Amino acid sequence: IVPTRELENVFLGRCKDYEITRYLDILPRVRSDCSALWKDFFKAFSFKNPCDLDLGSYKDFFTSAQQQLPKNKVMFWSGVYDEAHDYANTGRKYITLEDTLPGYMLNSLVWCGQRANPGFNEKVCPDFKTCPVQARESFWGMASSSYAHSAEGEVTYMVDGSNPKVPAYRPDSFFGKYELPNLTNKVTRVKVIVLHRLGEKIIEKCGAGSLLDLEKLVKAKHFAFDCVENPRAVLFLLCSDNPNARECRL
Amino acid sequence: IVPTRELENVFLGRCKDYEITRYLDILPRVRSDCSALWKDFFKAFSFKNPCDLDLGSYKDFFTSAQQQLPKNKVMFWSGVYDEAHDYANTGRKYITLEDTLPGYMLNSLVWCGQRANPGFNEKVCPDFKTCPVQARESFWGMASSSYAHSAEGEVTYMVDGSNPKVPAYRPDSFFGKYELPNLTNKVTRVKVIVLHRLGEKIIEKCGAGSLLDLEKLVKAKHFAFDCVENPRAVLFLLCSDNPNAREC
Repeated sequence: IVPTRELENVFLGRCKDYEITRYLDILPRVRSDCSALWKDFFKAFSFKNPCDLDLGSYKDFFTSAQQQLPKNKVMFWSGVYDEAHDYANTGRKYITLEDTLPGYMLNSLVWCGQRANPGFNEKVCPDFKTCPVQARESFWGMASSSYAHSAEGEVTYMVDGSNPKVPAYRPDSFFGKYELPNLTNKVTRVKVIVLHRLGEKIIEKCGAGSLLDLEKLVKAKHFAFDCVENPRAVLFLLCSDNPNARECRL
Repeated sequence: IVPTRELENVFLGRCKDYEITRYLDILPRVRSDCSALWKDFFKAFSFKNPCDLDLGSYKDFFTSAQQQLPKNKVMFWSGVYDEAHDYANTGRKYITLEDTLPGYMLNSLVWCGQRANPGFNEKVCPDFKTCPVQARESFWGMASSSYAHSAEGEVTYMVDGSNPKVPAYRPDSFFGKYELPNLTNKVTRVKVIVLHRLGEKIIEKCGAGSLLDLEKLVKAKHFAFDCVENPRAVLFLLCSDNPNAREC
């Protein structure tokens, strides 16, 4: 995979832009300056092998880049990137990880280290599977954990429930591994929104399959649990894209 | 106004991230370097009094910032910012000016030149102390015209039609003064979408008033014309934020 060109710059520019202009109302600014944020990020993967990472490689970056999150606005999504980010609305309805400083700066970027100077590879990064999961999940799983760990109030998990190959709730999913295990008792309630993609076949129901295994685990973890499938606001959102869908007549 | 802090870095940074990571499948990359774009931009205003600008001050910047726009996707809006952009969907359904290189970069940024070094004022800019309107409209007036001018195929103009105090179509606005006028012969149909806010009064309507003048005007221009009020899709996007609504 050819990595992001001018990572230093893209990173520093997404950081300045965010700093001076992004979720001014919504999120808090971080206290570290962009360059400090760069040393910590860079010191995490540089001069090592590309697959030479584990969950704790970016600890220092996340400690520096972590913002206190707005009460009851936190949202986790799974299998519904657009629907979930379209619904959260830029921090308006909710905040997703990609609205937080770290999610914003590194979202979609490809980077990897190497031992030789410059300290990182700007020509080629190894593919997926090549690396072990924790080297593969070193950055984003750590971002979720840090993010899940900062949630307070009701927490929302929007999920795909019209997929016959991937159940709404899975243990070995970022949610089952990084986000739910990291929810602190500042968290009061896990609200799940099941997404039934218009047109298609309904696979997951609340109070039924893995949404039932999740229901019990959540309460076992002492949080309250609410589940809804295609609530109206998400349905209209979904209809906007497919007006002429039967679910959308009126 | 208090002007943007660290303009050069916000500009250069919004530029680099756009060039390298934004709209990769929606809009082409401009050939000019971001340092060249800054030079052309800075040149337009630095070391002049903030009111010393006219619609040709940024010619160069816009000439360099200009992207070929996808056919039939160009949308112009008025009074319905959030709705139009939500509707457009960051360039997927329609592309707005805020999605192009120049609107993406200077969007929401405030800045002003001054004669004294270093040429621009980071401490304060005029608001109530108003300059002629062409100074006042130097950047965005030119951004709107260069953009209207690169449009091809269908062009959509989303307007608000539930505001007594201000009408849908007025030649006194950007679409009248900058947009519609520069629409080229590559354009073909001007599709109007009137946005009647949920739970408010239909002030404006298609076929009547402003919408009707604007109609003759397009027809004069020799463009096909079209007008819709709260199309389904728009109405659903409205409902999303007001599921509970007579209309929903």
